[PDB]
Amino acid sequence: AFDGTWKVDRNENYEKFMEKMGINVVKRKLGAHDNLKLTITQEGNKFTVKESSNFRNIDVVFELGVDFAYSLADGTELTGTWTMEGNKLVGKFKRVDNGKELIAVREISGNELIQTYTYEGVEAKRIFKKE
Ligand SMILES: CCCCCCCCCCCCCCCC(=O)O
Repeated sequence: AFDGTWKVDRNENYEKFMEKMGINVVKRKLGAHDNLKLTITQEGNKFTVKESSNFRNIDVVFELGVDFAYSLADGTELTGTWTMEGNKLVGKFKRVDNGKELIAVREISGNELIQTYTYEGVEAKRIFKKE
């Protein structure tokens, strides 16, 4: 369902979310203008995500329900899993530093991939368009 190449289109509440994550002024400004492009490839229960942005070009591989580690562009480490719940991909992660939970949702909406993030009562969204 998620295969393809998606480029960020719009953001809602994103700088606010980053602030709450405690990310510094500069990195927040840069983060908000990262030109994030995701190429997603699903092969059974295995997904490979090519994360391409102004920060880095990283390949992320994970299997549904198997815990993995991921580091954010500013170096903060998370551990968690992605699971399929019906048509959405639900990501439940914990910050390695303070043990607080980060929930991420990926859902498609005809031509658009919406990624919604929640942390400590703050919700933000990133919207991507199919290439
Ligand atoms: C400079 C820091 C940027 C701020 C980043 C905001 C938080 C993004 C959280 C993404 C968590 C899930 C990503 C896991 C990898 C994947 O499945 O694509």
